[PDB]
Amino acid sequence: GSSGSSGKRTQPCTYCTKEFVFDTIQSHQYQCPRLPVACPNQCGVGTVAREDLPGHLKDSCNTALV
Ligand SMILES: [Zn+2]
Ligand SMILES: [Zn+2]
Repeated sequence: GSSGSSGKRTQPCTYCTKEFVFDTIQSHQYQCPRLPVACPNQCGVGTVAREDLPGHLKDSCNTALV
């Protein structure tokens, strides 16, 4: 940057299997949906993709929700 050629390497996320900037990947890792996340209800499933928690919390999870 700043009218210069530094070179920002990219790190292939193992979750979204996509290519990102090593500078972003650091933070993205959090945004990445695929990334597994522990259930807040500690039902048992253990870990489940961030984009999988929503549906799971629907019925999958032990708790009840309508
Ligand atoms: Zn990712
Ligand atoms: Zn659960």
